[PDB]
Amino acid sequence: QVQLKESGPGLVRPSQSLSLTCSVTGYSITSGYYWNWIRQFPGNKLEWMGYISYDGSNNYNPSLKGRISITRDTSKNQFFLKLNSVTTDDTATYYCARAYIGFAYWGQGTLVTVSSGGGGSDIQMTQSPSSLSASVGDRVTITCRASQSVSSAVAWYQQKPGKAPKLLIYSASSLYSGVPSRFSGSRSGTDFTLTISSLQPEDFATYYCQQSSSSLITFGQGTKVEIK
Amino acid sequence: VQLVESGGGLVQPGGSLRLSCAASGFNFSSSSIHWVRQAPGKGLEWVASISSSSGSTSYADSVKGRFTISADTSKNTAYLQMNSLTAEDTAVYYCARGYYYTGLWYPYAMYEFGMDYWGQGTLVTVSSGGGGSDIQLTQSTSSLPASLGDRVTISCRAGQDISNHLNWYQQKPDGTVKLLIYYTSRLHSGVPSRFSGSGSGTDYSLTISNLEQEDIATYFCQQGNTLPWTFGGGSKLEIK
Amino acid sequence: LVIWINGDKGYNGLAEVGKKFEKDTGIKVTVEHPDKLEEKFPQVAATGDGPDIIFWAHDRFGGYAQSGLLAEITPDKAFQDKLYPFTWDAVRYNGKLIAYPIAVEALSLIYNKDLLPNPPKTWEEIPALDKELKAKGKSALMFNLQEPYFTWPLIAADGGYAFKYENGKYDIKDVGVDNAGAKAGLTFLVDLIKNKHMNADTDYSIAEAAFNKGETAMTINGPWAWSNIDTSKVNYGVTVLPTFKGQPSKPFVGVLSAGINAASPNKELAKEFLENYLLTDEGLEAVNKDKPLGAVALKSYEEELAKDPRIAATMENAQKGEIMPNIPQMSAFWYAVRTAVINAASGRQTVDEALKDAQT
Repeated sequence: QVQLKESGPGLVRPSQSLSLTCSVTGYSITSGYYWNWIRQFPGNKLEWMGYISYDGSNNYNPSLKGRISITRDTSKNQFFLKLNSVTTDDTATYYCARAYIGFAYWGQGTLVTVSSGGGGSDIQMTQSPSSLSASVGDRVTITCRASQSVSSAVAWYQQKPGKAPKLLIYSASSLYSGVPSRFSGSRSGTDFTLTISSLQPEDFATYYCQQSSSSLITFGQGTKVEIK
Repeated sequence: VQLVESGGGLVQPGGSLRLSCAASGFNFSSSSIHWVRQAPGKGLEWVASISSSSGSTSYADSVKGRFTISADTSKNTAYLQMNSLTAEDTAVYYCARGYYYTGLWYPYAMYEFGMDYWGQGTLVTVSSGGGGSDIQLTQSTSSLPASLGDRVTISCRAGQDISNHLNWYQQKPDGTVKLLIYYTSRLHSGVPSRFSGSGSGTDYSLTISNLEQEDIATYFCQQGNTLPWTFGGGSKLEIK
Repeated sequence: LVIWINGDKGYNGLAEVGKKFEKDTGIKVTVEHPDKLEEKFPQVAATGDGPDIIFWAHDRFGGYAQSGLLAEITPDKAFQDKLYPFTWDAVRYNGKLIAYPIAVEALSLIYNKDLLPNPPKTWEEIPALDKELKAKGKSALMFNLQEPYFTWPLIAADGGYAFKYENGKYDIKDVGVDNAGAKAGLTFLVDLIKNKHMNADTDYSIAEAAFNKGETAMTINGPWAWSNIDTSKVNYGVTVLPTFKGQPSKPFVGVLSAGINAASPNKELAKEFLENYLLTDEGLEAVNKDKPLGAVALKSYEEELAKDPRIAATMENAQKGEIMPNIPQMSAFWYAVRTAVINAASGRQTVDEALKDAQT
């Protein structure tokens, strides 16, 4: 009976193409059924990516249309995944599977990692907390940790819904002209803190850190400060 | 000082689009122009930049090879050419001026960097497409440790009616995946009778009549009612 | 010949000199301006690759020289006389010449001619000038106080220095940060803050915005800033920095220099290109017409460019300034002096305590 087996490189660089092969034995991919690719992200979530059917027709997940191709070689009884312009988000265990009602037969899965070289240019900002309940008059503290040293090339921005972000702080601790003095910033090694000394009703917003040490500028994930 | 984006609109997956950013009120020739985007309900993502004085360009890894940023100093305008667009590229695209000066001493770093001026943004929508949208599946009790003879029940709730097209999978620690139940209650070949499934409409359930050691695993539900097929988040079984 | 020069320089002008060289000698010259050039160079040169000639600010070449990536150059004493003598000190490492000086850059006094048609010759005049201008809703002087590169011209005026330079080398243990001259200069600067003539928080963007909007009569800045002033339509001039205790301000000097890859097999060709094609009136003009070089090390062509008084000011402040040392210990100098000025100007430490801690 049917067996499926994935093969291909286990490491791909960001912006390159990820290519995987599923070798099917015991049943011809031209006889019937749908021949699928499915991936499992590091946090265990599963995503159906697409299929090629027994007649060569395709159907792809809308989240991937435009950069995914599933093809086949009927003479080798193999079908293929090609995922273009990958990012670290495509780090996952890739499975092939035969389906009709459900995915009744699965390959064993193969881990593909997407990761830059990438050295001093490769800097993340980890912002916390993601969300903060606060009251008028509270002291609010938002932190951001750089994945490696960024010197003091850190800026903080405020964004309200439907509007462009506004600059608050630059060079970690310099208040941008016209910004109220209740806003301040500070640095401790790789830790950056934005402080609102006494929160005001116009301060409910999302705040973002940003590093410009690498020419690959990056933002933190943002902190939403939320009213009752 | 102001920045005006244009060029946004609705585009087919895999299509192309060219954005412009018309600037005024500052010396364009000595500035840097940055494109920053924001996908619906998500955070700011820096995408590309160009230095007018040096001509140097930089790109986020997420757009490298697909986007090209350029600038015509005489028109005081910057451009972002975007290719091979997918749903991951849907977003409001902002252009911003990066203010800074460059150190005159090694290592010639940037100082006082800030995106002090921003445009209003231009919306780029990649259509879907013509596919369906995700039906959400929510599992529980995810990760509830029981004892080695207990009856155990895992539940799945779909965000809309899926007409009993609900399947259950078992994933072992080694990553191996097996189909257990399909079409709500039908046992796949080889699966022990101590597994059963129930439900209809939006609410479904998987029950193990008596837990054995080989049942230690993560269990997933999956709807086959509409494309794209979607999974639940998984429920891990542990032993007490 | 493969040549590397930064993208903000007149690299198409440089390629025209390369075309004349090819026309007279048959040798092709290819000019490239890769990103992060100054970082790529030591990586490919250690292989034995990279360009034959690299153009960069002189202070970077000390690292390349320590790694043995730059050839010792052999200009005649007749050729050396064609350039301002002080520029040859910028391209020396362990006493050896390792690059040709091209251009010269230094801070100057920039002033608003509508507010201040006759700018002060001495730092000591500025307090009374500020009182006058404050009464008109203006200020006398605003410049970047956060980075020691900008405050050093005043601190060094009366005797401070970073590292003692003698013969062709730096005594990395003869540091002039806490002598009486540097104490005098920082004291005068801190007093300017205590007397509210300047603000300890003033940085580059704050001073630039105030000068270019006409709110302050003077700033201190380099040639890289002029074109934003041109845009702002402030009627400005550029002049020699004020003296302190009768001594000229001593801004750090950067010298755009041309070094020859130690692994080049074309060293005699690179020498001919630089000495007889680039470092001529016609060569420097071709580069300058593409993107201005500022003040140049070649006496004959600088005399022509200095018909622009802004460029004459740049060269005059540079001749009076301190060549930026090309040694790795400058990095400790920047961090230490930066803290010293912040602490002295905020009041956390006395001038004496702050400079003494930095010297250590």
